[PDB]
Amino acid sequence: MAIIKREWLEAATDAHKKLGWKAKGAVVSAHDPSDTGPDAKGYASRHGSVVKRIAEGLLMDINEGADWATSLAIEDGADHYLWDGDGVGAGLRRQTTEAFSGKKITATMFKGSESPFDEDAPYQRTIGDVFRNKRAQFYYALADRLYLTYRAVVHGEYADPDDMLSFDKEAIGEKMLEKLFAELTQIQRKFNNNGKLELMTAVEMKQKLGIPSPNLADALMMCMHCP
Ligand SMILES: [Ca+2]
Repeated sequence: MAIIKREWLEAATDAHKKLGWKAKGAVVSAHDPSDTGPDAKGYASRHGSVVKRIAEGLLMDINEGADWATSLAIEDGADHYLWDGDGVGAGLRRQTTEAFSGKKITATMFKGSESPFDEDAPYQRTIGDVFRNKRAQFYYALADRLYLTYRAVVHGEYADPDDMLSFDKEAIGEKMLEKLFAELTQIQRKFNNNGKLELMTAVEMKQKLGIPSPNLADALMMCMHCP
């Protein structure tokens, strides 16, 4: 039921160096504020198709976490910032916009439970027929990028860099990259009574499988959406 193969993540590591292309596009950052539990907060940032930062936020309350992540977004030169607003982050817009005062950085609340972005467009049968919600939509955007990258790196099959995803291992750091990978391979499909793609929530993953909230993975997933 897992949607991402570890082998794709290994292939995607420094894929831009292996295949000889460079980061191009906007810088997109996202923050997962976790919940009211012990689990670490998450932050991810990419420049176009190259991921450059994966960070954990420890021993922070909700507001400290938002200060931490918005400051990272500024440090990373983000053009766009998103954060998970489905839970405890629902009230963070004011603080987030304050943090970005006087800077050209957009702030977008991401709610994974919403119907998919652009749900009436054809799937490439509509996007809304295929994905239950934005959480599924953008995790599969991530999975699709990773698979194309795997096929390019390992099977020599051409793909547009814009449709791939590379992890800049030197920029990210081995330890955090490994933490991210360990979470990504745990993201799982759940049964859906309308035949749509749907993923387990963190709460469900905790209950069935006893694994902590994958907040690095979720942060990376959210930065797949560029406002
Ligand atoms: Ca989340």
